[PDB]
Amino acid sequence: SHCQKTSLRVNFEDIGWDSWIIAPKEYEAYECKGGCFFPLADDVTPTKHAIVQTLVHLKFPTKVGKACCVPTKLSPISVLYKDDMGVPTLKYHYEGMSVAECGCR
Amino acid sequence: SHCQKTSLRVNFEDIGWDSWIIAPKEYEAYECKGGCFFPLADDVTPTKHAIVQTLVHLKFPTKVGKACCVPTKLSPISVLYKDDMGVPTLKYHYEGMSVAECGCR
Amino acid sequence: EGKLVIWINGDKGYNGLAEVGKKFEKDTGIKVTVEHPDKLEEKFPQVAATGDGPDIIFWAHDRFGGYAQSGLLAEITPAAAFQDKLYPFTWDAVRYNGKLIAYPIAVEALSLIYNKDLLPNPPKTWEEIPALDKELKAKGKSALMFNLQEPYFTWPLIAADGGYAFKYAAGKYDIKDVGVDNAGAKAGLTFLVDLIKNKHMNADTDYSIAEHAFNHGETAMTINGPWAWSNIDTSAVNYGVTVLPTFKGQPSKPFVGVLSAGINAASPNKELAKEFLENYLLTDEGLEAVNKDKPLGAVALKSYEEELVKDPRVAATMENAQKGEIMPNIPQMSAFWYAVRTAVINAASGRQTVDAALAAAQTNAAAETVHCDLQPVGPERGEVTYTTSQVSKGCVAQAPNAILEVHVLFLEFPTGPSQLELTLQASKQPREVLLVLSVNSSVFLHLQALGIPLHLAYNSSLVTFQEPPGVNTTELPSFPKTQILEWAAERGPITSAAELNDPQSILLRLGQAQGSLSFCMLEASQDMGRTLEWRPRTPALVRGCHLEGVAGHKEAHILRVLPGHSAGPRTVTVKVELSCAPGDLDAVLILQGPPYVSWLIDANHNMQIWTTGEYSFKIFPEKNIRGFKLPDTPQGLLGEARMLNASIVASFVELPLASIVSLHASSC
Amino acid sequence: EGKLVIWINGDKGYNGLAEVGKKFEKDTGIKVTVEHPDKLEEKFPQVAATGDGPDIIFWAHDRFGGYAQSGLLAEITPAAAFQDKLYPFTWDAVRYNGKLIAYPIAVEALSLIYNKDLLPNPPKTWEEIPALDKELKAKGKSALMFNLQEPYFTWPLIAADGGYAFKYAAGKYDIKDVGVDNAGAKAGLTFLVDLIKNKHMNADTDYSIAEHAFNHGETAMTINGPWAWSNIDTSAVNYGVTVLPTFKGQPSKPFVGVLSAGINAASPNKELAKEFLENYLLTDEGLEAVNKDKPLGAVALKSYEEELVKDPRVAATMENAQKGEIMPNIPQMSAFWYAVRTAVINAASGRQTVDAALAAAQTNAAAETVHCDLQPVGPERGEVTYTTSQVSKGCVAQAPNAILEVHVLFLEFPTGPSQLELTLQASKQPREVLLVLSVNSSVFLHLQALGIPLHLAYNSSLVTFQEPPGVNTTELPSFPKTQILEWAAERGPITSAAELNDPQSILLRLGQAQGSLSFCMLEASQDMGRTLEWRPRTPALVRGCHLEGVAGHKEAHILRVLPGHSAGPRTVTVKVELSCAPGDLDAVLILQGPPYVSWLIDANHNMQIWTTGEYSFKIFPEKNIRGFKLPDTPQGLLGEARMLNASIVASFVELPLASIVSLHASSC
Ligand SMILES: OC[C@H]1O[C@H](O[C@H]2[C@H](O)[C@@H](O)[C@@H](O)O[C@@H]2CO)[C@H](O)[C@@H](O)[C@@H]1O
Ligand SMILES: OC[C@H]1O[C@H](O[C@H]2[C@H](O)[C@@H](O)[C@@H](O)O[C@@H]2CO)[C@H](O)[C@@H](O)[C@@H]1O
Ligand SMILES: *[C@@H]1O[C@H](CO)[C@@H](O)[C@H](O)[C@H]1NC(C)=O
Ligand SMILES: *[C@@H]1O[C@H](CO)[C@@H](O)[C@H](O)[C@H]1NC(C)=O
Ligand SMILES: *[C@@H]1O[C@H](CO)[C@@H](O)[C@H](O)[C@H]1NC(C)=O
Ligand SMILES: *[C@@H]1O[C@H](CO)[C@@H](O)[C@H](O)[C@H]1NC(C)=O
Repeated sequence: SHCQKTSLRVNFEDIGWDSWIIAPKEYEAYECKGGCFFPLADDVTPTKHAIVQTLVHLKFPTKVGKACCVPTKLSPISVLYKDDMGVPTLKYHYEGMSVAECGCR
Repeated sequence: SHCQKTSLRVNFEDIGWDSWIIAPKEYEAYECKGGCFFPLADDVTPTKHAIVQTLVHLKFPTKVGKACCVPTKLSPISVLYKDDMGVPTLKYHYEGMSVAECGCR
Repeated sequence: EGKLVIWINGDKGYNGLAEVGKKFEKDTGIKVTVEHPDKLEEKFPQVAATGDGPDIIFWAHDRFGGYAQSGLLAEITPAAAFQDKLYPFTWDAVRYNGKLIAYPIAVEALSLIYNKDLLPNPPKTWEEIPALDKELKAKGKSALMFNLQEPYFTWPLIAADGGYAFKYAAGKYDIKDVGVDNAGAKAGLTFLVDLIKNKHMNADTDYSIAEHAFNHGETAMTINGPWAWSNIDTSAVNYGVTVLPTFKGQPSKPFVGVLSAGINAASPNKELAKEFLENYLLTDEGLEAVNKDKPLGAVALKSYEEELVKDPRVAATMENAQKGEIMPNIPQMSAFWYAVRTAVINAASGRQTVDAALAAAQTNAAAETVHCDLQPVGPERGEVTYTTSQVSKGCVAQAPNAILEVHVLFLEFPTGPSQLELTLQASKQPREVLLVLSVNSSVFLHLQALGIPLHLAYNSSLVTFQEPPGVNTTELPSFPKTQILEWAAERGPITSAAELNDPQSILLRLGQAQGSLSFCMLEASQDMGRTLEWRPRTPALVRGCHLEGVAGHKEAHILRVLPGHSAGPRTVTVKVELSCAPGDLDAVLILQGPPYVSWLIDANHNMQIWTTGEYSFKIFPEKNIRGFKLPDTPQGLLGEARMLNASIVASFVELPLASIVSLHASSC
Repeated sequence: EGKLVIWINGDKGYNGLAEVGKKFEKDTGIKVTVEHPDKLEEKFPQVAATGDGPDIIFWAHDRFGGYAQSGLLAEITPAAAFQDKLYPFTWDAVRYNGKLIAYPIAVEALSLIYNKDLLPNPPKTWEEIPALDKELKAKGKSALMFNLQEPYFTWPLIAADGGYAFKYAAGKYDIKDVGVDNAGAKAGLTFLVDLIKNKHMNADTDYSIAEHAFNHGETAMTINGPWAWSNIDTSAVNYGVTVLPTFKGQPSKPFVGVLSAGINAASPNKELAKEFLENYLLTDEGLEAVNKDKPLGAVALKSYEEELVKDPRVAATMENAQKGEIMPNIPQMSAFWYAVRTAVINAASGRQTVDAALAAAQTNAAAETVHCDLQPVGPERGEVTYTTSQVSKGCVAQAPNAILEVHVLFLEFPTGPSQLELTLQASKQPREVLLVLSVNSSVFLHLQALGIPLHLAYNSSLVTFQEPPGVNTTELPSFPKTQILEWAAERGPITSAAELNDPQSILLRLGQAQGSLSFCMLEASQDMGRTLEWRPRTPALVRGCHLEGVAGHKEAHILRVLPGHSAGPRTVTVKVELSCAPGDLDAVLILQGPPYVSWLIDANHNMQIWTTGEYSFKIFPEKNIRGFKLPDTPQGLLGEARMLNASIVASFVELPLASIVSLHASSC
């Protein structure tokens, strides 16, 4: 269960964002799934704090938690924002919406 | 259980790093502890992919996982590395060893 | 060589003006075309905002304010000596916000022109006209007849008893203080409605009707300016011109106009225009010619006026003028006039009451106040290119059973050798074609005709081909444009024709005749449809401004498509490229167009959107988005930009129905 | 004014040289101090690497190679004319790796000096000496006596039968091919050990013993160079100088030395040194003076040699020389000599066998080959400052019951007005103090004496105080340094004294007398302990090099503390500042010092560490770290840098026992 990027289709209405996100309806929001267990893979490029915490956890699983599989880099998406004043604010790169790479931190 | 930085004292011998880390013996390696549950706090500055995934999880807790509390910024520490050839390689800023800030990703 | 297109009302001495243009032509070799379109004051702004327009316009000062307000008129910079050659208050009439916009030509004021034979003693007051009309109706005539369709002929009474357009004080006009609903106005207009109600006048009387009536002796009186005097002189009427009657013991206060000449900011011949106007038009001999054609009343030139005052008719015009009020030049004048007109018509025809029509006129008169002064924007600051189907003049027709189809194209470019890309697209299937082209400047042409049995007609000396054909060519005769059309028709039916100004590229599609029209008749601002699609060389002059009292830095780029002459719903493509734009830039795009225009957008950064109809993008192209109702006027759109918390209007442009548009920006 | 310190062996004509220094003084006003320390060839490198050293050194060429190899000798640039004034092969003796390093002065070759009265017929072969010794022992004398402690006097035999130091070929020496363990060498040395075993010579005979023996007629023969001839001339001995005997029918091959003069690279008077050496020393009259004091044998000057050859003694020196082999100048010569010496001693005293001593000599001779040529590094490339307790000359003593304590300081700076910061620290508690200072250049002084009943003695004309005191001051008399010491002692006991060269700051602590020493006796490189701590103006000349055959770019900074004269374990502080250093820089620090030196490091970037003893840092200061055994020689440390995959040696410096050191780097 090595940390890796997996698919996650999102709908803005289900999350209550359809009000100030008019466009699109759904988009790909890849998640980071899998376990962080040493030895950690070269592609994950785990931070050494993650390695450490994983080993301490292996030593004290009840006192210290594992390293977590999370996004390490995000990408933008073109969306149509809505201001309180009521203007159709198009953001051509509304950053931090989709995952580009995953890692253990 | 909002995501936050907590203490974590590490010993290099316990993790098997005492061989190529001669200095120090133990150091502070703050971990990121707490749950990521919406609404997400201003200080966490959660990424919108985290917000989304948290809401999808709230909708499908069995099909989608929660957002994770992890380090968003790391700091260096001065350590004494040991090369295979056998030289005392001092790294004055051996980066990515201690947590500076925590967040939900 | 060069050219000077001019607009002037058809009731003025445009022939004498044309003669002055002949002298100017012989001297400078710069041909002068004087024209008199219908409603040229309302037409000019629309075309001038597209780059196409007359080099010079002639009209009363009341409109120039609006025109230049949209940055449509170049600033006049006459030497102080020359300024001394004319009267100051005229310059004041053409001066707006500190800039001299036009050349004051003449002074116009309505006068009472009565038939001495029918009415040796014209009335001194309005209140006695009914009685007179009764008597003359016992003699088989009528007392008075004047244009009731234009409010300019009715204002003298309205203002006679205290009516006024915009309360003036402290060197400036108060637009929110209107005097149309006051007592005097309601009194005057009530009197008029009483004249019509008592059948002393017909509500449908217009200029031509009144002029015919008085000139033929059917009515004993009429109200008109100096220009009409010539037409009376041709008539057997022995006429006298005198002051207007008094209403409620007060003199009638007409709106004094100032016939002025404004230079189109989009004209490349600005220098030559200055030449003609100053050195030829405002000399003794020029005003002599024009006044010979049609009387100008009191001219703005001191010398020639000194000679014209001796005409008692001009003297009367000056009495009525002194008694009246000069027209404000502010832009709101347009709206004001519109409102007043509606009021007068609806009150004379019986549609509305005096109190109702004039209350509504008090609300409608003042409106759409200005939010900024539009100024031309340099190319390096902003740049626009586009492909449109509209043409200065155009017609499209069908030719059943015609073995040969004719296509005519009138092209006009600045005084220099130009380059042009022309491509004729073959139709689906053997018909042979004839192409007659005319040009006013040298041109290097790239002709592309594939699989077309084509024949040519042109200037062998002015046109130079990159790929010249040898046979089936014809030397174009030296005829006027109309005679060129007839001459071309003598070989075959004309399926399409268009007059383009400084085209960069031209695409002409054969067999794409739209609808069912058998004769080609040139119509201004005609929609060529699928027949023709051309890219002009020079676009509409870019414009912008700064919105005062608006915090922050927010750029506003505005695009407004002009009316499209009855076509199906179209999709307008729009490309935007903001060069040297900060990473996080707060800008907005305002796309205004007819209800039948959907927008298709393509940009590279984050910005606001504000459109009519519906709009779509390249990203997620389907799922169109409903638009909103946007203001129709330029100042309305600017005001909406202010509502959008926009502090700067980086770009402002107005185009006709065009398929594709591209905008590049600067100012870093 | 200026100064020239010179070193030369005590057995040479240093008095005549001093006279040449007197002429040079009168002419140029530049005083010349000629000195003859013990083992000056082994002492010079150690001091010169610290900035303190004689302006000029005199020694055989065999050592100059090593010296300059550590970048300790400036390059000689004599005009081609002057080079023509001397013989080429001498220049070849001083030329190493293409650079002329020293001025060849004279040629030295051992000769057989026999007592004509005791031995009218000196033997032609070594094999007959035993018999002769028997006879002369029957007469109450001895046959031969010569220095056995230095291998220079025994090599002629060893090489006589084929022995050689380094196999030479193809213009270069092969260090890995040594001829000490070959047959001829073992034969010769065996013969010597047989002479000593048969009591024909005493293994403990040294230079002084042999010279006394022959000069007093106790022995009939001795082996010595031209210098000894003067001492024989004073003696009643009637002596003859002739060729050396033949061993196994082959002539004895002595190692021919070339007395040369090298210029200390750390000397600021390089120009003046060139002046003295060339224009005064290598003229007819100069070599005349020195040769008058002590014979130089065959001089390198062609003219004066042309006059000296007529001396049959010089002629003999030239025969023995031609029969021998010029010494290699390579650095390894030092190690070679050391090894050979150990061998000879251990074989003569009976400690080791011939085969064993000479095998061990074959392994020890060649060693610590060079890894690069050290060159001076400019200040802008590297900079060093430090605070040390060592001094050129120094003594510390205690003064029981002394009412007044005396402190003497000898200061010397380049030819210019300097600035100095002097601070005397009061001791815990009424004793009055006397400070005698001497200077060879003008000085602006910042004296700080708080709560000290102090008296002064100095040059009123050379010293200028920032805060001058009026009373209790004394004018310093014009005496030699020793007479200054005695004169100062005539007022009170001297508790401490030191000779500093170009000091920047000086701290003198009273009552810090170390150990129990009642008399102050100047000792070279003395450790002042807690008494004195001074910051020199000029540091040791920075040095570096490029290690060939090493891939990548890895900087190596080396620091080597010199021997410390018997003190307790000390902590040396080290600060590093690498300016314009890339983000990820691969550098290394090499800290070499005595076993009693712990290191305390302080740097700002990531680098390697390599030290002796133990080392600590500011971060996690406790928990000291055991060091490693590092090479002791400079070339050893450079070789260790090569082992560390270092391609460049950015810095190289050698200092004495110093508390604090700071290094700044450049070369971006
Ligand atoms: O009636 C509206 C009209 O009034 C004025 O037009 C006058 C013009 O001033 C005269 O020179 C002459 O042409 O008669 C016109 C009325 O028919 C205003 O100048 C114009 O703006 C306005 O539309
Ligand atoms: O004996 C070792 C010694 O040999 C040579 O020293 C000679 C020197 O060349 C002579 O000029 C004279 O001073 O006698 C010396 C021996 O006592 C080498 O020059 C020297 O390097 C080496 O240590
Ligand atoms: C052609 O007509 C245009 C439009 O009025 C004018 O600007 C230009 O100067 C004319 N050129 C020539 C050569 O007549
Ligand atoms: C262009 O055509 C006109 C009309 O045929 C002709 O009069 C004129 O001379 C032509 N141009 C030149 C340069 O001749
Ligand atoms: C002082 O002695 C030093 C050391 O030899 C020398 O460099 C300097 O030139 C001398 N200065 C004077 C003024 O004698
Ligand atoms: C410095 O002291 C010496 C010795 O007392 C003296 O001869 C010399 O003249 C002094 N300096 C000057 C500039 O007089």
